[PDB]
Amino acid sequence: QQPRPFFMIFFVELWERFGYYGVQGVLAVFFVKQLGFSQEQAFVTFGAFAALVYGLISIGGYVGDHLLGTKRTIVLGALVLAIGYFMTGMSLLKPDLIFIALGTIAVGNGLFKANPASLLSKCYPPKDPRLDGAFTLFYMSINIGSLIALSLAPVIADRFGYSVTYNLCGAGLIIALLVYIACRGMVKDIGSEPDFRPMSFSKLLYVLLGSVVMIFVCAWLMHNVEVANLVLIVLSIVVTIIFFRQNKMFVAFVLMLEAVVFYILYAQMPTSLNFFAINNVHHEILGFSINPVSFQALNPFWVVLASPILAGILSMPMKFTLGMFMCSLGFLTAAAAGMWFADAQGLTSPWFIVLVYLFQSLGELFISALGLAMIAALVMGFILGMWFLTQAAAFLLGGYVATFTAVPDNITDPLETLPVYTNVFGKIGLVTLGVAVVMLLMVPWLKRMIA
Amino acid sequence: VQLVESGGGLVQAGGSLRLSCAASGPTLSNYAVGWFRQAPGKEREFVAGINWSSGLRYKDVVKGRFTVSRDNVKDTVYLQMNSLKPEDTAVYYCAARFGGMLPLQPSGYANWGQGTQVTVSSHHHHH
Ligand SMILES: CCCCCCCCCCCCO[C@@H]1O[C@H](CO)[C@@H](O[C@H]2O[C@H](CO)[C@@H](O)[C@H](O)[C@H]2O)[C@H](O)[C@H]1O
Ligand SMILES: CCCCCCCCCCCC
Ligand SMILES: CCCCCCCCCC
Ligand SMILES: CCCCCCCC
Ligand SMILES: CCCCCC
Repeated sequence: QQPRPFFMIFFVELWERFGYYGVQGVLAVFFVKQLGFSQEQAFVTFGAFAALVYGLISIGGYVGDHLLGTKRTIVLGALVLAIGYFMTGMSLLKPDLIFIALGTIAVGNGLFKANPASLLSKCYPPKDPRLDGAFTLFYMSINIGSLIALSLAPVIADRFGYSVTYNLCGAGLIIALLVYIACRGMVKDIGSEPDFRPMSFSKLLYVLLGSVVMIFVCAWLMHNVEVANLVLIVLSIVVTIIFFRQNKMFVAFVLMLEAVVFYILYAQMPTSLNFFAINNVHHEILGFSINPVSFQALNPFWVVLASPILAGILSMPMKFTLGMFMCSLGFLTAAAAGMWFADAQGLTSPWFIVLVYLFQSLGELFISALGLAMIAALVMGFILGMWFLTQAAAFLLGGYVATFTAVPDNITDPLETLPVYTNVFGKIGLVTLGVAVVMLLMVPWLKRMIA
Repeated sequence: VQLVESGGGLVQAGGSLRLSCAASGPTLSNYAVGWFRQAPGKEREFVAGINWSSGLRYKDVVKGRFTVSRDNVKDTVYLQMNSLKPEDTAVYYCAARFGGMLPLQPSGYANWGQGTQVTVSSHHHHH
């Protein structure tokens, strides 16, 4: 149905995302159980990790477009990522390695992430109708890999240990690399301009030096979240100051602030909603016992099923408003499940968490899939920098917010943890409802400004 | 996923017994392990447990007599039962739930041992 290189990119993307979500799915639990972090420390350290993973994506589009070439930067990103996964597996022998290894994943992700999508765009003549479908299948690829990883990685970590899990993350990257190298012939005429001139060793060295520097800076920020906080505050206030000095941009600003709220909520899946499933939900659904950490897999599950349907099925600000209302309902549903529909021992039906994640995934499908594509219709390099900066800030804020659900290690009664989750999730749902309403009110004015 | 209990038996009032729970493939370290008991003609009731991070929970009538502990090297959970009484006679089960919570009812636990008979006789020596 699609060009042959589409299937190469599909499977490279699938396996790379498998590696990443294999780590993401178990990391907060790894912080608590293996490194002995409190839930509070684990949640804020995960927040810093997620911020760097997301904020560094800005580098890889630039590196691929202008320094080394899209295909070369796919190869380099894949290698740095696999190195990071094996380093994480090695952190169990050498615990002092952990932050450097996670920073290597962050920098590796930064180099890799923007580039497969870029390549896929060049597989089609410029106004090809199949583009829309191909990109929906690309997103589905991301979420099939994520689905497999969030499903299987906690089970693997429970049965064989973290070293095995992280090494398999690395192996998934190695097999992304093998599938790319085996398929190189499919993309001989596909690439950015640097792909077709000889590689500049000068720029390659600049990219490796900066990468290593960034790996160390990431390790540091993640070990010392209290200064990452101030770094991002001063960076945010400064880039806001310089954005205000320099009106289709004002619409980009309000849409960015709304995206920040969305990412604060998205950040809860591996942290507060994860420990909510652990502590206050039954770990049995349709008669099968499951690892509760696997409940995170419900997000890609619903994306995998819902992206075709919603592809079959106002315009920008109204899609954003709807997504914000969906997210609001996910958290109000979590709160409602805890307040009214819990067992006498404090446990709630897993169908409520299935519904929380359906709502949250629909919110994702309206906002982040459809965000920077026509944030790109309103606009430049500066706003990409500001976008990634603010969303990294959003992930830090999300870790901090998750800490309000943190449970001490000595608590064992679900009736003690249930009101904490319920208070926080209900308050999140109410604030997101207020935000969704203000978004709705501004939808007409926002939609006027786009003309 | 399957727990093996060991260490039951018959003991006189005031004596002691130790139960142990071990798991096959999954490392027990990630699990709250609760000990339940069923006396003749009554329901399983929570007795005592340790969550995945050394937090403890006890039924009121076993406090000061029972101690739950964990040897994370041997991947085993222990119930040390001192000052035993006739009304402690029951089948004892260990059950395992992922995470930090020790819910009070059997339905909170997915994995169950097969059960060990503990019997405490009113026997005392002749004066
Ligand atoms: C909502 C998303 C669900 C994710 C789907 C899970 C994928 C299937 C797991 C691989 C095959 C099953 O393999 C195994 O079987 C038993 C019963 O099925 C499950 O259950 C067992 O393992 C997990 C962790 O290891 C424990 O939380 C669980 O309480 C225990 O009973 C696990 O899920 C899996 O360890
Ligand atoms: C395609 C040619 C391969 C180029 C690999 C060169 C790597 C240089 C190592 C520099 C060490 C910092
Ligand atoms: C004493 C423990 C120090 C661990 C440092 C690990 C670095 C390994 C580089 C691959
Ligand atoms: C297509 C080959 C890319 C080479 C990049 C490797 C640098 C270590
Ligand atoms: C942009 C909001 C920052 C809030 C910090 C408490």
